[PDB]
Amino acid sequence: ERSELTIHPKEFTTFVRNFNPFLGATNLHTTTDFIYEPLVVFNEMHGNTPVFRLAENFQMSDDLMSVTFDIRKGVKWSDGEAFTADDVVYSFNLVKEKPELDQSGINSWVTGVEKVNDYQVKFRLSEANSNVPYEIAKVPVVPKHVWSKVKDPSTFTNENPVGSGPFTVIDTFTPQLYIQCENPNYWDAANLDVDCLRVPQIANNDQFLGKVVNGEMDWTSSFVPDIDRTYAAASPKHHYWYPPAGTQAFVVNFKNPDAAKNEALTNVDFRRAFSMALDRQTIIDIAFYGGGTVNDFASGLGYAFEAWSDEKTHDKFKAYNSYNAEGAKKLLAKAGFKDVNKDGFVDTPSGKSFELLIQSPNGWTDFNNTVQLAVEQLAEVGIKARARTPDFSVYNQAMLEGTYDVAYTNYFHGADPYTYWNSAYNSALQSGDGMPRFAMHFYKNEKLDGLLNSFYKTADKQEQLEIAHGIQQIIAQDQVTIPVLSGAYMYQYNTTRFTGWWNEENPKGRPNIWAGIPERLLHVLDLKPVKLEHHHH
Ligand SMILES: CC(=O)N[C@@H]1[C@@H](O)[C@H](O[C@@H]2O[C@H](CO)[C@@H](O[C@@H]3O[C@H](CO)[C@@H](O)[C@H](O)[C@H]3NC(C)=O)[C@H](O)[C@H]2NC(C)=O)[C@@H](CO)O[C@@H]1O
Ligand SMILES: [Ca+2]
Ligand SMILES: [Ca+2]
Ligand SMILES: [Cl-]
Ligand SMILES: [Cl-]
Ligand SMILES: [Cl-]
Ligand SMILES: [Mg+2]
Ligand SMILES: [Mg+2]
Ligand SMILES: [Mg+2]
Repeated sequence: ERSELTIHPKEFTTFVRNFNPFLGATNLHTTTDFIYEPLVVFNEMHGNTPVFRLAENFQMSDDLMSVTFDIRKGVKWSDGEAFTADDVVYSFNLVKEKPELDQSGINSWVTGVEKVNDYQVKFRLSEANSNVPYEIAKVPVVPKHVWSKVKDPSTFTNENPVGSGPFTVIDTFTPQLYIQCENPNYWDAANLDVDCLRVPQIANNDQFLGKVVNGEMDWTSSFVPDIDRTYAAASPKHHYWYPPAGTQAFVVNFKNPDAAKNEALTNVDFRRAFSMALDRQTIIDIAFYGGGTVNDFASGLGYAFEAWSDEKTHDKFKAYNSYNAEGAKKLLAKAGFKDVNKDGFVDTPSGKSFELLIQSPNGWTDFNNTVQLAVEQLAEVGIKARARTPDFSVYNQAMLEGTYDVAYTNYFHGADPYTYWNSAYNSALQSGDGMPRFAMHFYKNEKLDGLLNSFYKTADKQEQLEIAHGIQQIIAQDQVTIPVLSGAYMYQYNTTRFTGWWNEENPKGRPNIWAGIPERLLHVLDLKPVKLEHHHH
């Protein structure tokens, strides 16, 4: 009687009812896009082509110091009230007044928002930035007529959401399953053929594997080991498409509170020897079953941005980011990391023993295995390390608070190098209660920040390329992180119950179901239920 699409955007041990789009640490990951539709979805796989949703147009000013957005008329909230400029203006003012709700750093860019009329908003910028409509689209727009009356938006759980997107009705909710049904007032209802999102609680990759192999899922983006043998071979309806994704690296804490570990981690010779100890292709072969590409760029750029790469820089530092056990041992010796207590593990120049604790998230088994391989490879050059696999929130918090030693992490990936470099190295993103982990190495370089903040400042493509080369040089020469590989956008789909999926023959955009992939809105608008085959009673 209704089509239910079973999706898996995020692992949870238990579902807590939270649909606050600003509360990324604690909300459910079907809130953004599916409850709160964006102004615009930029199709990152297709050159950031803008797909207009609740806005029908935007227009930048002469000098890139402002931009105006035109709001689509006739759009209703799920309670029947009108979607207008009022809501956009309020949402941005809310994030400005309460910066712990800024999860992107939008406050650094937008100094003010002004209602031009009921269907146009103007944004004033702190600085010139041709990329700011992209930034603006990241901010959730919530209904002012509801949220302005809310006690405290920063602690509002929003259990009965009023939304603009396709699925706003909470049909069923249990700690282990919830079902999110069609917005009865959805502006783009004629384009939508899925009735409900069905979201089961899955805690880790182990629990996932059993369910996906058994055909219990429709749309997922989890790591699956030996995928051809385990999942694809199980049914002719089991499909996948793994387009290339972003950089993954070992990130070291430059502000480690332990004296010995700080001494090691802040030493560029040590970071380079660490990096040379790793066998990146073996990590890809074993931990990812071949699903990745070696990243031997000291700057972490990766091979998917060859038009952008300064090949002289890449070549200069590539040796430090290539498997070379003997080279690593020789460098540790030259630097003065000498074993002075006969245990085969190097000690710091001041003579102190230490063991690096390397963390990755609990249940992210491909990363867990990567870390364990690295532990073994590090031991072969005399670097003592051991693995920890803390709960994601604990993992995350340790990075935010700077209490970790080394962490393995992936990064956002975009149509140009700025998505990675800015999110991973801009020191402004090292502070703020809404900030993610990505820049939390606490390396700070003012010249680097300056180049990043200038990337979209001139409409001059050659200058922008020179800025990129400058960024690449700084990060490479300082071996700020230890890049390992370029990963994949894991994505599995089931044709048993639905058709219309994006895939290698229909590569319309990033196909993943994770929150933070706004294209998943466009994707679900393409899916159509299948007439089930008849069976007993
Ligand atoms: C609050 C919010 O919207 N946060 C978004 C954040 O969750 C997104 O980060 C992605 O989250 C998914 C889910 O945890 C990550 O997918 C996992 O990758 C592991 C490593 O390969 C696999 O072992 C897991 O199987 C897989 N889990 C699932 C359920 O698919 C994904 O790696 C992660 N990406 C990054 C980068 O952190 C981001 C990006 O979409 O957006 C929001 O920040
Ligand atoms: Ca209103
Ligand atoms: Ca020793
Ligand atoms: Cl509801
Ligand atoms: Cl496919
Ligand atoms: Cl490089
Ligand atoms: Mg269950
Ligand atoms: Mg419809
Ligand atoms: Mg459609």
